[PDB]
Amino acid sequence: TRTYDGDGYKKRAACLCFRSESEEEVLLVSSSRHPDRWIVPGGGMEPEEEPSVAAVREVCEEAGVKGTLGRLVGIFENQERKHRTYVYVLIVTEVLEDWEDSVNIGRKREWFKIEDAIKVLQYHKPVQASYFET
Ligand SMILES: O=P(O)(O)O[C@@H]1[C@@H](OP(=O)(O)O)[C@@H](OP(=O)(O)O)[C@@H](OP(=O)(O)OP(=O)(O)O)[C@H](OP(=O)(O)O)[C@H]1OP(=O)(O)O
Ligand SMILES: [Cl-]
Ligand SMILES: [Cl-]
Ligand SMILES: [F-]
Ligand SMILES: [Mg+2]
Ligand SMILES: [Mg+2]
Ligand SMILES: [Mg+2]
Repeated sequence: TRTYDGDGYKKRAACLCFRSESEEEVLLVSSSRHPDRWIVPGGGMEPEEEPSVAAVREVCEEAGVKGTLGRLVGIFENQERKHRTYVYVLIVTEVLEDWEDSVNIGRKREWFKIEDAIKVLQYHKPVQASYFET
């Protein structure tokens, strides 16, 4: 069930999943519709779901990782697609081998240096590239 803010924007949550507290390498996942493209793992908030809870759940489902939830980086609008995403830091402490989206849709995951994550996100996901702006 998709949820919406009062202005009709779809409610989403995502994490920047870092390998360590140095926040130098981030985990991206493949697009479902276009597997040759990279995205930041995230998705729709459920009814009455706290954004931090949705972020952690979506990262588990799409990236198959768990870790220590850190700060809210910010709330990011995509005007073109009419969605609003809460973006958190997550420091990865558990990497699971057979996760929901790997089993169900063959979703891939890969570590990127921050500069390279920004580069691969720019063309199709410029708002996601902006999550790393600080
Ligand atoms: O079709 P796009 O390229 O506009 O993006 C797709 C994106 O596909 P992707 O970014 O993977 O190409 C999906 O993401 P996902 O299939 O990788 O999960 C994403 O879904 P979402 O991440 O908001 O939703 P859920 O993760 O499932 O909760 C949205 O799909 P949905 O809203 O039909 O569930 C999104 O569509 P819009 O909200 O219209 O932008
Ligand atoms: Cl790191
Ligand atoms: Cl986006
Ligand atoms: F999902
Ligand atoms: Mg999802
Ligand atoms: Mg998603
Ligand atoms: Mg979802």
